[PDB]
Amino acid sequence: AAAAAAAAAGAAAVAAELPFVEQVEEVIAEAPVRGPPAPPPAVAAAQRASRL
Amino acid sequence: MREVISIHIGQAGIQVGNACWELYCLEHGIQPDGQMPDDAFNTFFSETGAGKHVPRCIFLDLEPTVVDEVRTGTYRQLFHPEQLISGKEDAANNFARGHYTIGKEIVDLALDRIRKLADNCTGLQGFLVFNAVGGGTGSGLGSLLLERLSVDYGKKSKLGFTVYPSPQVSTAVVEPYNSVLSTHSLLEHTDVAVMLDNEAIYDICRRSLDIERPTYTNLNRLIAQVISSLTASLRFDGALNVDITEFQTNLVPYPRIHFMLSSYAPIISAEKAYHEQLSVAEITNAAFEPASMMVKCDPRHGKYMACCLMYRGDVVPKDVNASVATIKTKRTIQFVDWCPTGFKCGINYQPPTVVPGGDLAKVQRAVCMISNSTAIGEIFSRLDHKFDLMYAKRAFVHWYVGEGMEEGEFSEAREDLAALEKDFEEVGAE
Amino acid sequence: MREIVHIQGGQCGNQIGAKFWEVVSDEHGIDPTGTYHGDSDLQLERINVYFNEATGGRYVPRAILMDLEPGTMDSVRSGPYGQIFRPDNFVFGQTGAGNNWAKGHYTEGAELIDSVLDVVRKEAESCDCLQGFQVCHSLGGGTGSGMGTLLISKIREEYPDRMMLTFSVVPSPKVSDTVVEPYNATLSVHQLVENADECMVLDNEALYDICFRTLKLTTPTFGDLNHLISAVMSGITCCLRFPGQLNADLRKLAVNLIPFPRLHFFMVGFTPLTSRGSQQYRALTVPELTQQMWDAKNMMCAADPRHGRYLTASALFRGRMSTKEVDEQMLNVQNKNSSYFVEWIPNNVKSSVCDIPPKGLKMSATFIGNSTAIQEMFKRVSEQFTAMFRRKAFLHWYTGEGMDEMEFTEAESNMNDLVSEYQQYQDASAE
Amino acid sequence: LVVAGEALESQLEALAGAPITLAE
Amino acid sequence: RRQYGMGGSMGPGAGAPRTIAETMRVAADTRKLGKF
Ligand SMILES: Nc1nc2c(ncn2[C@@H]2O[C@H](COP(=O)(O)OP(=O)(O)OP(=O)(O)O)[C@@H](O)[C@H]2O)c(=O)[nH]1
Ligand SMILES: Nc1nc2c(ncn2[C@@H]2O[C@H](COP(=O)(O)OP(=O)(O)O)[C@@H](O)[C@H]2O)c(=O)[nH]1
Repeated sequence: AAAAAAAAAGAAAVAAELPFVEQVEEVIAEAPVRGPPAPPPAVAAAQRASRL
Repeated sequence: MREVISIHIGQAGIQVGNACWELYCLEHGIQPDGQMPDDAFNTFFSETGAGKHVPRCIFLDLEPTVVDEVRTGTYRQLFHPEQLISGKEDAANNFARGHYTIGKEIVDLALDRIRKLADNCTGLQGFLVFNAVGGGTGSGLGSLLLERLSVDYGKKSKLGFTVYPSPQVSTAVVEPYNSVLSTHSLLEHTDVAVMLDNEAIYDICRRSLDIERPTYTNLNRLIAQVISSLTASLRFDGALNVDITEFQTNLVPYPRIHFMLSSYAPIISAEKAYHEQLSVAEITNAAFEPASMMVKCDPRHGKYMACCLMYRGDVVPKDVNASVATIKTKRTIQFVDWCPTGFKCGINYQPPTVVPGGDLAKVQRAVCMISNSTAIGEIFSRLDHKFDLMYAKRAFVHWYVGEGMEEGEFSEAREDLAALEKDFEEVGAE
Repeated sequence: MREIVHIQGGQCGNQIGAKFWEVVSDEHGIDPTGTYHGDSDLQLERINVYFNEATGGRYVPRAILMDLEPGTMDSVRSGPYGQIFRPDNFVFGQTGAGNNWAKGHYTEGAELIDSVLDVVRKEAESCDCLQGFQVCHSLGGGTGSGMGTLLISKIREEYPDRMMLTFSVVPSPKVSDTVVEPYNATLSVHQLVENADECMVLDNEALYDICFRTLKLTTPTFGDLNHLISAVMSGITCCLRFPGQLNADLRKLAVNLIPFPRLHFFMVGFTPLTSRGSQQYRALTVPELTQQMWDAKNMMCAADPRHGRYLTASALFRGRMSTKEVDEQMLNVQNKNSSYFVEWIPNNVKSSVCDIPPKGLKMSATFIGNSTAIQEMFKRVSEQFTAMFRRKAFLHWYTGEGMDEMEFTEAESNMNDLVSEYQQYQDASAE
Repeated sequence: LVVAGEALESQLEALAGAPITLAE
Repeated sequence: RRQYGMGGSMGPGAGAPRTIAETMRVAADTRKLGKF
């Protein structure tokens, strides 16, 4: 629980750093099917290596 | 008894099928009208009430022009009118178009005719799918048909003679895209996939045939000769009979590693014919030469896993044994450590018939060498960056997205090809 | 059996389309009275792509001619091949748009557009399968550009999946024919970017240069330029009408040419263009066709390719040729001029081969280049449009036809966006 | 015939500016 | 009043601050209106 409280404090600090980061609550009838955002190519290569 | 169903999808599939069926008609004596003036045709042809022989083939295309060329040509009275299936709109080199939107009704009709053809066969060795990896009809529709056949038919051995993009020369721009997509599709659906490259066949025609201006008809004639040499043991008897089902058992060390180089020998014109010995040892060495391979891939880069030889004509088991022993003792040709034999020799007493008007000469001996080798991962490495270079900018991605595809599908295909690269490295490794 | 609906807009579009239909009738062996006289079977095999069967052996073009003045199509109907067209396909008003895009798109073309779409629907529904529509017209003209953009918008609304091909004669750089050419071009480019799937850019001054330098005519009238444009327009779709060793339909060309949806403008050219003097001295071979194809002077567009980089390039060859020859020639071109070809596309050539060359040429080739060079043309249109728009010159006519000022600014903003897109892909680096 | 937008940020400014003192 | 002033600071506090085709297609409307 102490570790969790420390994590929550760190999250509060990150929120203070970046004020009001947007989080999409839900989606209502997104007419064309939208996939997850594409990762940067280096991250894509790292994920590919992890899968391999 | 030994029936094999032939499918030809796309322009390239239909155009190589023209050569293949011309070759089979010339081999079995079947006139283009349909009938001939024992039972060696049963593998490819079923005889009807009039005595007319109809091929167990299906010409599938979303474009009407290519099929209408057959409907008008000399082979109009041979093929079945409903066997020639024509679409309305071409796939326009769009895998999504050929696999998701246009191809549905056409492939449903294709399965209908394929069921009708299969119900005409006592036995069924398997399927011979001839398409072009690198086009919407070839890639998308062929992949869909392979998926449907795997779902319903089940255990039938599906051999895909795929024509892949050449390394540097090419005629399409989205060719890496649909090639990677089709490769992902057929990595799990075909049983034995044979690689063919137009650039390599052009080089073969330029050097061996001395043709400074090779064309698609020439390429398809060589491909047809390769396929006929492959199937010769089904239709003609000979020492060391070879079978469609045992291509796998003698050739596919692991199911993923089922892509195969093909090389024909000899490739010599009439003028250069009867000028050299053309013995079994020499033609085997030529078949293992890098130039004779119909794929732009240096075999010296990788290590051979298995090599199946199909000899046609006056070949004796001593000659094949001595030639293969010399090849094994040869230092340049390198085999894997885990496959000490790695060789499947099979001879046929029927020499390869020569199509009139062609450039290949009448040779009493012929070799079709089909090799499973880890070197082929190198052309896959070419396509894997030809893909990702455009995929970084997502060039032509909207064209594929419009007909019901997703960025995830491209990513999954490219990731599967990367896994295939890893697989090739591992199997080459000890 | 993949039909194409042809549409002609304005005086320039009507003249070009008339020359085009004369050329296509010549290719299909159709006399001006409509009877087939080709004595040649592949001509009638796919004649339905452009023509319809009448009661007799007559064939009627599937063409719809539009105008706001009667003189242009009076001349068209009285021309050598005027009798083929159905007179019901001549949809025209009484008062012409005074080179006013606003008049041709909002005031006068709007009443006529109902009849235009009625005829379009009548012609399209008779088609078994519809490849799409091709509209020939000129940017920089009132009735042509205005009604063409309006009709393209309407047909895009009606048939979203069907192909749209446009042949627009962009105003020439150095000499301007009408004063309000920059306004009309800016307004029409805005519509073509959004609606037209594939667009061909043509320039009268570039045509004059090519016909005076390669063809070396002394007094090329508009008929000769229209003949060049018609040759390109026929060659772009010959793969539909004739069997091909490696055939390619309009959608295949669009897929292999357009990397990104809004970059659908192309510069085109036809080969082999030979002067009558050197017809014997030239060698009609695939390498020669490719060399003349990739020359900057052969481009029918004012922008020269050297300043830009080729995003993609399709080459539709016609004739009995070696596909190895063709492919090797284009690969050699790309390797030699790699500086002029975009790096992040491994192969920049879409090669198509048709087995039936045009009458008179053993081999021929039409070239369609998507290159960043057209950036400078859009830039010049920007420089003229902004120059006039600063002082509102000639703007009150478009204002008085019921058009907001902000429509102009939106049009030029989109056209500048296209400019910067071309620049960004020209200088875009791999990885 | 104009339709116009009133920015609510002005109302936030009004809220942030208050006399208070003895009045509040 | 302090809390309301904090909110008023936040308002303009937030107001003050892929493929290239998408990158410019997302901002085309802004460019058009601003250029008008
Ligand atoms: N070796 C060989 N390859 C061919 C031949 N004809 C076509 N191809 C290849 O096939 C590819 C395209 O084939 P297809 O996809 O069937 O073309 P299509 O019939 O118009 O169908 P889509 O292009 O998918 O719409 C090209 O890249 C060619 O390289 C041929 O006769 N021989
Ligand atoms: N190639 C060609 N271009 C033409 C012809 N007639 C006119 N043009 C060009 O078309 C441009 C626009 O004219 P146009 O749109 O037809 O005027 P409108 O009919 O009143 O809209 C002019 O700048 C001319 O240079 C022709 O017969 N051939």
